[PDB]
Amino acid sequence: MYGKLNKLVEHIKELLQQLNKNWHRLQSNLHDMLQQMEQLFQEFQHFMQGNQDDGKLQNMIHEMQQFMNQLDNHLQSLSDTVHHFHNKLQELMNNFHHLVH
Amino acid sequence: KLNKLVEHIKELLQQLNKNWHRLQSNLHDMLQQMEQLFQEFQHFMQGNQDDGKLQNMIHEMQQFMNQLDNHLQSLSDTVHHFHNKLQELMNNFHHLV
Repeated sequence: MYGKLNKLVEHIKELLQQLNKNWHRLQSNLHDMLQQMEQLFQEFQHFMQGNQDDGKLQNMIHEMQQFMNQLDNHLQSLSDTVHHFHNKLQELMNNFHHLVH
Repeated sequence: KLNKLVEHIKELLQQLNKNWHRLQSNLHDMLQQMEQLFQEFQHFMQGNQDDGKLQNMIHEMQQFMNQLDNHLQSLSDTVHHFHNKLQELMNNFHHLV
């Protein structure tokens, strides 16, 4: 009865600690990577006026596109998951509120 | 150094792929356990309406949920900021070609 409810509470609290560790890692990596991508943009913008470089630059930019598109999809899916969880939490807060009466 | 800078980005993005998958898992798992915990409270509240012990645990979960909601909101706002910066970079990179 009380013991087993306490146990799911502990598991949920464990999951939050892992969520936060992963979130701290994701934010750090995203933060560092957008800075590096911003610097690479300036580098490309510079070399694209000089030597052009045929494909060596045109394909190298294309590669970065594909990685950016990849990340575009991951952030969209992360947004969509968090928004769903937010919605379900507000449903849960309402449901829990009304349990008592 | 263009190759060094590019390869270093491919490094980050690999780690970034990995922390995205784990965070998705954590969010899925957490939402599922919270739903299952609600269904547990709902079941045990039908037997004993007035139980003070069970209501105290509900009240603690309400405090937990309110803190989680404010936290999820901060995740949303930060992810939106990153995604806007990313979409500015994509736009920028687009007009190189």
